[PDB]
Amino acid sequence: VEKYQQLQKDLSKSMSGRQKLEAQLTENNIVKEELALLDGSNVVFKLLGPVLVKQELGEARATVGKRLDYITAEIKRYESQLRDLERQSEQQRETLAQLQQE
Amino acid sequence: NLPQLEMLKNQLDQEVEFLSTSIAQLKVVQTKYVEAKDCLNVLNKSNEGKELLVPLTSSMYVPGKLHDVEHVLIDVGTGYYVEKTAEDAKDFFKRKIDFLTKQMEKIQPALQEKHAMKQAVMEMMSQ
Amino acid sequence: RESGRKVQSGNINAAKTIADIIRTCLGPKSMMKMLLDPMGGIVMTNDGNAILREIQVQHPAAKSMIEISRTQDEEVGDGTTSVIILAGEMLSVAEHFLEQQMHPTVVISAYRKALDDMISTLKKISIPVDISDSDMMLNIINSSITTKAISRWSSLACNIALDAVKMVQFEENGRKEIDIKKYARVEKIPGGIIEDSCVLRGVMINKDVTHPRMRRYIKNPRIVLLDSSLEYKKGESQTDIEITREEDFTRILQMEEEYIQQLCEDIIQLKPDVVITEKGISDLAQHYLMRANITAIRRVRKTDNNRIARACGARIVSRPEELREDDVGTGAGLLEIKKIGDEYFTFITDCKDPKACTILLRGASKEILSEVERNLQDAMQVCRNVLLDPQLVPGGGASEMAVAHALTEKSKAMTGVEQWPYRAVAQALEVIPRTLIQNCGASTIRLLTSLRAKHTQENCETWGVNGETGTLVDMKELGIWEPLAVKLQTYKTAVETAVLLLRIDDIVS
Amino acid sequence: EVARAQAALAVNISAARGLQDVLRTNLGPKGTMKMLVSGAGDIKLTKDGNVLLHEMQIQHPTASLIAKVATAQDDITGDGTTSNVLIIGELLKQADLYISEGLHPRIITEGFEAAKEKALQFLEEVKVSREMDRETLIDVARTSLRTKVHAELADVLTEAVVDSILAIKKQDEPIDLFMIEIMEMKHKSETDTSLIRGLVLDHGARHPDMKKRVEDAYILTCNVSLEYEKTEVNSGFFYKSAEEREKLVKAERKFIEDRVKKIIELKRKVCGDSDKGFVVINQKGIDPFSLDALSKEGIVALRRAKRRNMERLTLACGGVALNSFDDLSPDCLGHAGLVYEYTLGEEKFTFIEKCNNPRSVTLLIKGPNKHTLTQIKDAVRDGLRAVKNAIDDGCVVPGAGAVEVAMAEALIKHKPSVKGRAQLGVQAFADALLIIPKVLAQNSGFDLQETLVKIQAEHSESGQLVGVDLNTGEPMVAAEVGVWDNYCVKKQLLHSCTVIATNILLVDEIMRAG
Repeated sequence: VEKYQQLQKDLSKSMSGRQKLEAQLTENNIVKEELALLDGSNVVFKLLGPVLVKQELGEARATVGKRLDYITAEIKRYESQLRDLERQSEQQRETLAQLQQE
Repeated sequence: NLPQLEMLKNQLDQEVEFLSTSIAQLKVVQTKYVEAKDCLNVLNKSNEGKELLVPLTSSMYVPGKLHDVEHVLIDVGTGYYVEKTAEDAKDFFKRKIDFLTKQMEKIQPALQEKHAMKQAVMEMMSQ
Repeated sequence: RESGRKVQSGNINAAKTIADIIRTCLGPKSMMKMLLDPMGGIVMTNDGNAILREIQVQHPAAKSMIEISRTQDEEVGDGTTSVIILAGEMLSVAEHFLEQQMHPTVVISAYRKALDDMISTLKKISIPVDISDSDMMLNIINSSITTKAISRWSSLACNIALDAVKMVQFEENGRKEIDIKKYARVEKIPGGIIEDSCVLRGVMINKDVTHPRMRRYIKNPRIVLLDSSLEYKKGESQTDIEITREEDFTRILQMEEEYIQQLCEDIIQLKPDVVITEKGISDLAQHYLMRANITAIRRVRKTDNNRIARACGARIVSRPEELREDDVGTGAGLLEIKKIGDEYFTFITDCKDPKACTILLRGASKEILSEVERNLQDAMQVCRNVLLDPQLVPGGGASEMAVAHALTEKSKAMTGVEQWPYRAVAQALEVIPRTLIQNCGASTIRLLTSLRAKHTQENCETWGVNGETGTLVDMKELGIWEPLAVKLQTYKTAVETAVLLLRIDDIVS
Repeated sequence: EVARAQAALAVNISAARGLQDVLRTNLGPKGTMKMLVSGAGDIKLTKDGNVLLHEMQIQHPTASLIAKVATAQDDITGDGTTSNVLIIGELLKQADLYISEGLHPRIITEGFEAAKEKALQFLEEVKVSREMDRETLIDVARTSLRTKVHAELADVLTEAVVDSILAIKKQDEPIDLFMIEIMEMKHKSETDTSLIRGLVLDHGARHPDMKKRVEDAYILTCNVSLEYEKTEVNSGFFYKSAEEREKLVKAERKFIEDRVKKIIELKRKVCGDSDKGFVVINQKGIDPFSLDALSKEGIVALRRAKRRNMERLTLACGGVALNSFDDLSPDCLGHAGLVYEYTLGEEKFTFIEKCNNPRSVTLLIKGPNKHTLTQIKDAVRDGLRAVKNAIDDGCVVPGAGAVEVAMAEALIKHKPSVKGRAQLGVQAFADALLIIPKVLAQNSGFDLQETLVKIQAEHSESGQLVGVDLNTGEPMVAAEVGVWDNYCVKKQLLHSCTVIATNILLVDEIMRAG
């Protein structure tokens, strides 16, 4: 029944780039590394917007600390819509199953 | 017996292709890791000052004059640019293969067992 | 929490009331027990064990009797119904006197002072049987298998137990473990009939064989046990990183293969054709066995291989890196996978190790198979008993009133306190007369006298009553016999329990 | 708690009397039927010992115990079930009387064993050969049904009884596992049992003018669908999603319409002639235009038969289980010398008959369509089960307890053991014998004893078997009376009698356990 499958796309929607985060999350640990590994030996850039923003360690230091924290933050927004969508499609499953069986 | 395994066979083939599709595409992301390492290899190989024909935009390319070998990117973080050292970037050009290969390669035996789970249903579906 | 003179009397009550009803179920003449359940389940049995299961025990003495009941049942499985009848008496006799004559301890030591005098008397009344004469075993067996009252096709297959068990008699431990049953491993044949049911050497392998995994028929070529330790070594004795990408598939799975090919050779060097490898097999270990076209049979159970280690009687390989034909595939050996009725049956035979032989069981159905095997199970247990002590003893009260005097004679001799425990314990011996006088339905008190009269001169040597003949009889004239093995065992067994429960005055939560 | 010593016995034997009592006349021409609204709660009607056992809910363990061992002998006999119950309690009392006098039940059980064999030994002495002829077949079939039903209904059925068993002797089969095909007709009248040397089906399906009278019978008995489910199914039942259940049905009627055309040439290959009758029998439904166009081919066709029927028709008609409507061999498709679709009541019952095998043979009982119709059915089947024993053994013996006294005359007088200890059980054993004739007669008439002495004296005179006349309650020679036991039954009874009465006599206790 569509009721089984109904909210799972809205579910995996918020899950989609949240997963992408969790690699970025891992690489946010790495950019913390590669910022700490960069003393300024070669330029540090937050790439944000189609404009390249000339950037600094301390400019990106909080940032990558803020990013990693934020790259943990789109986790919770799904964790919001995680139990929204999987739970209500859990009720819907019995609703039109028997009616269509009926 | 048979129809439930006619119904259950549906997902296991996807579990096959779920794993089949994923593992194949991470080599593509590994292509750039050795590439950029190799792009940094020949970079340090020749010198600063060689003409660089670099992509301008589609159907075109733009030349350029290379003044920095040791200035080399890594993409880590989120949307972030770390220009690294020639050996630094190479190391991550190198190392970004290593972690991705682990997530990539683990998928292949699970590919088989999903088919071995589907193929087992196939039999019991046909038998 | 249950404690004290209660548990003391409770040590009486439980073992008593257990033993009480059960002596009626003892004997070839036996008075059956009905059961009913609030569930409606009805049980008609002379079998204490079967009774000992569905009954309920709200006292741990009644529960621990089941324990010591299964002890003899672990041991044999018959005489368990008998053992309980002994201690249940004892505590119901010595204690209330002697615990109100105040002691756990006296009869405890006297339980041993009881245990020996039997053994003493046993060295007289039990007289040797030979395994060379089948009937000399089989008359006990014929008596033992008719206990469960099927003499039909059990008896002739009891020769097979008289053979297989006797022919799996082996393994002297230096005090000579050889006397045994278990090494006999029953065959299960759909089709055939207990007539054509007859031993093959070693162990006939039914269990993992629904179909040939070992050739079809193999005579000289060695049936070979490969036992774990066939897994690869990617290094010399070591294992390095395994297959990952292109040339590791080559190089590593090659590194895996050489060590095993090296293991493989030692198998083929001893000339097998069939090779039974239990768990711990490499596909590397098989394929060179396949390169020698020598079948390597993988992932099959241990006892089965121990059956096969008893079937050609080879050993199990303790150093699979350095292999011997003395290790596995001993002698000439045999391997024969035969369809008899439904199933292909691997027969690994021509056994080295002192013979070895397993009971071929062919029923038409598995029922007419099973009826034999259950009474067969008596023989193969009595066979090991004849193997254990091959001294056939006169049945009935022959041993009972004998030891009783010798105990009371030991009472007359020792004239201590434990004289009274003897006269308490010697009183326990009269069970069989009482049991049999019950089961014949005669008057005991004359026969009690008359058996004391049988001991007054004869010493009840071969003379007990046999309720089955109903009269006081020589057990040579009735041919009633048991090994000293089964006697002392059952005898000693409840004696221990008579100590056991008497030890226990206390239960604590 | 538990019940030990005498208590393990009394309650068992005390239960074994009122049990024995109620059905004391379930038996013989004196036999009386019983009902149950009680045991299974429904509206039920039954006469037989073992059969009235199972119907009740019997919470006393012993009541369930004989039901087992009685069923064994109940199988072949079908009578004497009620009988064997009676002698056992008659035995149990005497043994109880000894233990009442006081004595040991196992030496008492020991007392049965020679006597049993001695009686068994006597049983081959008293077995007198009346070989199988309709007379012996009558008189055993009636005395069984005289036991199970009216002597009226006995002789009413005694025709139908011997009817089928003539062809089972054509089978030379001492038992009847077929010809026991029975049809129960909707009617007002119980007594009408119609012999059909073939089968009967309630079918002829939904369509007439199929030539429901088929003289040349060519039978296709098939499970192929000329009709089938309209019900919603995907996995075989209602699926969570609605629509995927739909795609199945549109291939149903098309499959059915095609098989109609397949039967056309299946009529033409097989016959090509409506004058050569063809019969389809479907285990499932058949659409109207199938039967309608099958009626166009000179074919009668029967939808929704049964597995026995298919096989019995595969047997009796030499018919088929064949699965197809495609062109098939006529010689495969079986034959009956006559076939007709008969109607009594609402449904049209096909009488298929003179079938290639007179093997599965319909005895068609009409009836009130009740538990009564159910009642009149079960007995005649057992009336056979009597005469099969008569077919079984060559020795058929006068009934109505003729054998009983002579055994007590044989056994007790000289001690068969020449030994009292067993004679105890023997004296107990040979009293069990007498109850059935003496209880039925005294139920049917004059007493046990004053009747006994008449049966006794005449035995004491002759030793010939004088039975009981249950038409009175006095003895007569059950040879002439026609009430005739076989040797089989009386053979079988002591086995079922003794071995159950022994082990229960030797119960040393009874306990609620777990």
